Amino acid sequence: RIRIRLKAFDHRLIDQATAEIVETAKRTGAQVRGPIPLPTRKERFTVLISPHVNKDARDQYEIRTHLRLVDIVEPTEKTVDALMRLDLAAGVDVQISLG
Amino acid sequence: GQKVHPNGIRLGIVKPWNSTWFANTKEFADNLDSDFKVRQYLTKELAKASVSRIVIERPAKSIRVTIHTARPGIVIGKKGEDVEKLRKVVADIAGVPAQINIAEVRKPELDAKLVADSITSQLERRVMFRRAMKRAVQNAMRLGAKGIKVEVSGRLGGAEIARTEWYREGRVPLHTLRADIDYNTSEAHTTYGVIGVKVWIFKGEILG
Amino acid sequence: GPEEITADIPNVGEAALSKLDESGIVYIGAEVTGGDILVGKVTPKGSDVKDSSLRVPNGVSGTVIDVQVFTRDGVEKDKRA
Amino acid sequence: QDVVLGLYYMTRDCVNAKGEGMVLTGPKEAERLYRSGLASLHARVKVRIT
Amino acid sequence: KPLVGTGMERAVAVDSGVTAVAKRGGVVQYVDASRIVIKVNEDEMYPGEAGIDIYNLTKYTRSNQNTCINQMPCVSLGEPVERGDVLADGPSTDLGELAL
Amino acid sequence: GVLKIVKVYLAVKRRIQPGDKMAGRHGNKGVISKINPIEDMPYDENGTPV
Amino acid sequence: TEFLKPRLVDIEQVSSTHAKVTLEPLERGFGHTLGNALRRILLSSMPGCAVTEVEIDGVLHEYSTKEGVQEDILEILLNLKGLAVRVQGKDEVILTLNKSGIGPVTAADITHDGDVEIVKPQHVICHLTDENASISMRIKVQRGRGYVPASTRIHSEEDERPIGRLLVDACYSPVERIAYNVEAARVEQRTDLDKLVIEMETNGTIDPEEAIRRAATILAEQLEAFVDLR
Amino acid sequence: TEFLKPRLVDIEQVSSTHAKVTLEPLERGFGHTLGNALRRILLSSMPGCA
Amino acid sequence: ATILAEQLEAFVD
Amino acid sequence: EIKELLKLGDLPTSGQIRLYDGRTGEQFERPVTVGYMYMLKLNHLVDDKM
Repeated sequence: RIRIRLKAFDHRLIDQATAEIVETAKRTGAQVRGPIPLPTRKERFTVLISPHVNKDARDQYEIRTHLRLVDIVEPTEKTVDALMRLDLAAGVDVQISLG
Repeated sequence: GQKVHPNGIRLGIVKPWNSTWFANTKEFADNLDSDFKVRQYLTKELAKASVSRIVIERPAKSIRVTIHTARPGIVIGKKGEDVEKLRKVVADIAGVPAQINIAEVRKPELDAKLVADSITSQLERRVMFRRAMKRAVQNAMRLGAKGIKVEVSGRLGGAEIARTEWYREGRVPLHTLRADIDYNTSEAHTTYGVIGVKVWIFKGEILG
Repeated sequence: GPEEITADIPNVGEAALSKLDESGIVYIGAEVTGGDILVGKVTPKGSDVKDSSLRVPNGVSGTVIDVQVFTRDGVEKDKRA
Repeated sequence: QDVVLGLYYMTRDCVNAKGEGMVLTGPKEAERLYRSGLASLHARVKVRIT
Repeated sequence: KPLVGTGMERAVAVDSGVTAVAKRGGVVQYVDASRIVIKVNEDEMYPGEAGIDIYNLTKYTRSNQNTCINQMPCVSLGEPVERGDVLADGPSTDLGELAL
Repeated sequence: GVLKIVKVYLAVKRRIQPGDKMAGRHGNKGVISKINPIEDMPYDENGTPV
Repeated sequence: TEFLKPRLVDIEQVSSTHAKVTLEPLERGFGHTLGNALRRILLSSMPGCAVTEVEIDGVLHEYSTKEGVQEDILEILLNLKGLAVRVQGKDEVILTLNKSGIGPVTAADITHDGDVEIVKPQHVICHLTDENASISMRIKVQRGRGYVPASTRIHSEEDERPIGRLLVDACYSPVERIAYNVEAARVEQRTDLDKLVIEMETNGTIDPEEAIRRAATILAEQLEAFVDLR
Repeated sequence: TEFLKPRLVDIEQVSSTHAKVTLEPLERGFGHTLGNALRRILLSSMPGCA
Repeated sequence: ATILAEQLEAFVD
Repeated sequence: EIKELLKLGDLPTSGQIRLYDGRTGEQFERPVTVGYMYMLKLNHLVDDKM
């Protein structure tokens, strides 16, 4: 089975990507597993915002890396190849893995 | 240092990001560095061309730049002569295949950054700062800004004691997150010192 | 004095410097129509500047296919010539 | 020019057409018989006109 | 290409110099983006001046009535042409005929 | 004499529109009046519009 | 009220493009009404994808010429305007054509994505003659209906696009020719019924039963203004 | 791909047996579709007794 | 109008 | 020879085909002439005169 790991910072974008991938899968092949949402990584950062000194002065940023696990149960001839030409939107790191 | 940055507070809601890519902890810093480089280069090059926003977007080991500029004609030059030239240098800077797109900025009086730049230029060529500020404000208003504020600071008219002066017109709500507040800044490197120019331009509120 | 080929078109705002380069003149190609600017060509002393800059006639569109220039030995900026 | 040809073809007659010599209760059903496809534009007919 | 012509289209389209009628016959090299390059058969070819004929195509330019005079090659690459044959179709011509 | 000599060559592409003039080879002049849709054209029984 | 209802009984495909379809059974006199109405709707208002913006590298305007090719750039834009594309999921896609070497450039050389299907693998575009020549165009395929031309789409376009993108006119309708015939139906107990034999000729991209279903929905939702309100 | 639905703007009732259903606006070449379809149905298919 | 709509009621979406 | 060439192609000998109307879907009476005329666009264009 083809496991697909979508990773992105924007959630909407990721969602869009996932849908597209599903569409790509579903026309060619059959029995797409589904878009399973894994836990989001909220990598936080604190920094001092003064140039020199003021330690209680701080900004707390974060990067929300979202995960989408799409799986394809039956890899056909037509389906797997379809993704080669079918590149997804920018800012979405995909990671296909058969078996 | 009272105020929060108006762009920065709104990135999740009404404002988008400039650099728009994903990368793991391994390659992220490098990517950032590259972005910094390319942007710097672009600024250096297209100073005379009125450039507002460089938007970098890299999918699949290939960098896509998008230059928002008021006059594409001077950035493009002859059809695909200057752009092409820019591209290879961009690629070199990055170390990947480059692709430059050029967005045409409708209404450069409403783009905040551009306005700021203009003001800075004016300051440099020894105009009355106040008159410049007025012009900036007025023009924006004429163009259909719901509001505009501009602020200039330090060594105004080469005076020994530095001060800040600012002109607002219309409404410029900063606490309201859903307000499209185009904020940007610039610096006039005059004979007496630097003169920092801030400008806020309120396009309107977004409803979603 | 002589007239001048510069983009630094007056009174008219960020609606002059557009289909041209930083040193003046239409930048080639483009979807130009009526009321555009092709060759910034205006003199000072003619707060006493004017707009003789040859523009596009009323009602026509088009694409700049070719620009010829055997101008007064000097047309150049610091270097395109 | 066009309109006199349209009239001269309209108000004319031929010795046999669809609906030769049928009788019609008004000009409204004359146009209704022309449009439905049961008579011809020139087919001689007793009508009742007012 | 007028479907109902008189056959005098050929003579008018050749004799008015809007098409690039071949000077010396032969084959073709067809760089053509810039110029048709015709290799000359040996019988029509001079002993010195080895020689291959390079025809200049006049692309999009102004006529006297603001119309567009433009020549397009109507021969492919590696194709025999004879002396007096046409190579590039001018304005209002279709394979050497006259298409107003 | 002449100093600044800049010639710019535009190229308009004009299509066809209500008001142009077309003509055959026989003297049949015409000002193209209505630019109809494809559907309203008189089609023969094969299906092709005129 | 002794009326009936028709169904699509037999749908024969004479080829991939030219394909007839029956309709059975129609009432007396309804044949020319439904045939002419479905003709007008099926010729005016069908959705089909077409080429809108073409982006060739190392180009200034569409009236230039290029290194290593036969057709000039206006010829390339015309041959691209004739293209027949069939997308499934999205409504706006970007293809890619890259090819070098001596020989013609078919439509089968476009590096397809997954959800785009180019249904004419012998559509010629270019004739590359130099082996050192290359061509890399990036097409943009929207989806609409009717005819929207370059002049009106010169200011209509809102998304501020950069300069260098050649604008091709949009021929969106994938139906080119349609004829209907009202035969005599072969009904085992009725003689006053008829069949409608619609003979479509498509662009290859549209499915005829889907086209007839969409035209029927267009006609029904247009007539709902007569049905509901007065 | 969205179509223009109209509003029925007028029933100018001239007499009890007269009407004029002014109706606007439709897509280009749809007024003839609706009008001809309704006209043929009202002529040769509407049920009733006499 | 409802005669034609019920006539076309078969093959719609 | 025009008639004989129209018999080589499968076209009617008179040069005239029956044509339907795109608006009403119904046949024009008295068959009309369809053919191919070589029509020219003269350089008297309307957006040089307006």
